[PDB]
Amino acid sequence: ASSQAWQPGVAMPNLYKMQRMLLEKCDLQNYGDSATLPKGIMMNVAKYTQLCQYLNTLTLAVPYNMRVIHFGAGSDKGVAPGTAVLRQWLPTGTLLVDSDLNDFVSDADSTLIGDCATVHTANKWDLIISDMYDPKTKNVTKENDSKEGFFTYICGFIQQKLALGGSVAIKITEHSWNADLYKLMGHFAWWTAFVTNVNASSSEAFLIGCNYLGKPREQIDGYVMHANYIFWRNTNPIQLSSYSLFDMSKFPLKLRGTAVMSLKEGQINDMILSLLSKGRLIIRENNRVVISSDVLVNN
Amino acid sequence: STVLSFCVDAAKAYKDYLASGGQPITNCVKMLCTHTGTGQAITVTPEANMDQESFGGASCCLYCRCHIDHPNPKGFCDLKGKYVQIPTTCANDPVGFTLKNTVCTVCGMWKGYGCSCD
Ligand SMILES: C[n+]1cn([C@@H]2O[C@H](COP(=O)(O)OP(=O)(O)OP(=O)(O)OC[C@H]3O[C@@H](n4cnc5c(N)ncnc54)[C@H](O)[C@@H]3O)[C@@H](O)[C@H]2O)c2nc(N)[nH]c(=O)c21
Ligand SMILES: C[n+]1cn([C@@H]2O[C@H](COP(=O)(O)OP(=O)(O)OP(=O)(O)O)[C@@H](O)[C@H]2O)c2nc(N)[nH]c(=O)c21
Ligand SMILES: Nc1ncnc2c1ncn2[C@@H]1O[C@H](CSCC[C@H](N)C(=O)O)[C@@H](O)[C@H]1O
Ligand SMILES: [Cl-]
Ligand SMILES: [Cl-]
Ligand SMILES: [Cl-]
Ligand SMILES: [Cl-]
Ligand SMILES: [Zn+2]
Ligand SMILES: [Zn+2]
Repeated sequence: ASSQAWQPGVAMPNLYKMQRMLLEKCDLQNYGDSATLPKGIMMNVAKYTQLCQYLNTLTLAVPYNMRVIHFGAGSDKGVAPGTAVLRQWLPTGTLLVDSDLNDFVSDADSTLIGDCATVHTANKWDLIISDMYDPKTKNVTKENDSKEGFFTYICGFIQQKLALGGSVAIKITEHSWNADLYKLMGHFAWWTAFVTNVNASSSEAFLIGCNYLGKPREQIDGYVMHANYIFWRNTNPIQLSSYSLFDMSKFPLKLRGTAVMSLKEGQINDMILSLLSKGRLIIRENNRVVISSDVLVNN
Repeated sequence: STVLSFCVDAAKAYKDYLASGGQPITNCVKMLCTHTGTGQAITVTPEANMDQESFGGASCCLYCRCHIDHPNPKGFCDLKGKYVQIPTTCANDPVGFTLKNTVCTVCGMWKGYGCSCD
């Protein structure tokens, strides 16, 4: 019925981002309700399809030989539904690397098994997708405080391995969140908290950083922004919807041939920032992509 | 030599497992697509037509799913990193369909399910 039902999902409105709310318990009217999915379609295929449909409306940089890394890509099924959707969405020839604590079989060019902290690379990336979630998050024993774990690795990976002009989509929930990650959103040309319509009944959202500027554009207090996110979710019920899944005609990410250039930290002027903010520039070298997984040697 | 002589007819074993009433391998990743594709068997992006379902390749490969070596040269997988089209009538068992059927090297269609090079 609602207009947003034909959208892939709903983004946090700007006025909610500007509030100064205190963290409240998340209480969704339809909490737990399951979406009606097309016959035989997995929830994670539907969810990533809606995330990609929403990413098609942003100013993403899409260079030739694009580099994409996907954390938390394995499922309890032993397969990678999200990786299959990203590879369908990304231009042919896009280098796609995925990873998970648990073994799984993937359509990615390379798969690394182990804690994300064991993943290393000197290369910079154009897009970082994370669906990581700690199962222990369900054990809500204390106050809802900023979480460390894989979030400290994701924040460091963005600050050191994300190309300027690059973007990220990091999954959060009411209890799976990190204040520093929200603060990093202020280092992008634009950001939002996006909720898929197939998972409207979950506190889940993807924190999207659009076009990395490598410097703070706006100052964001993470504790306040997560409280603002929960306030938005608690006061704006979203009707479950799978309508956008039925129209895949414009699904593939548009090839923009975005320019790739190498620049010192002193060459980043207002004119360069302007190009980064429109998805027209990626700053990194075009060297060979090399990744590794640290192995702990024991008896 | 002796390790190769012993190895393990996995393709043959799956057909016997189904004949004994075994439940087909599940969790093959079905993709959302227009269903207005070329209908070729193995493609870089989903190409299902109105009579097909498109699936992530790795999830429909017996060797990938069972964590065993591939027969293809140097263990090269033909489904991993690609999308396989499966007739809607056989979409209940994608692993069984890819094993029992073969792709036409000329038109790129499944032999007996799209290939008409005759
Ligand atoms: C938002 N919320 C949270 N809880 C309570 O707080 C706990 C922690 O909350 P959360 O941070 O996990 O958030 P939420 O419950 O919204 O997450 P959800 O289970 O929908 O999971 C979202 C996504 O996380 C991933 N995920 C969840 N659990 C797992 C898991 N075990 N393994 C892997 N991935 C998982 C999946 O991708 C899934 O789609 C919940 O388990 C529940 O007791 C609520 N209770 C009520 N009554 N009403 C609510 O609105 C509510
Ligand atoms: C989606 N988006 C929003 N902005 C900024 O926000 C402005 C418009 O914000 P908006 O796109 O949220 O509002 P609009 O009314 O266009 O549509 P809506 O999304 O349905 O609400 C832009 O002019 C930018 O300043 C964006 N800025 C950049 N760089 N990239 C984006 O993808 C982007
Ligand atoms: N520290 C960590 N390092 C790596 N993976 C982690 C992690 N903490 C959680 N994960 C992974 O996060 C995942 C959340 S479920 C992921 C679902 C997957 N994206 C899909 O397409 O279906 C789990 O597979 C879990 O193993
Ligand atoms: Cl923690
Ligand atoms: Cl920690
Ligand atoms: Cl900084
Ligand atoms: Cl192999
Ligand atoms: Zn295989
Ligand atoms: Zn033929």
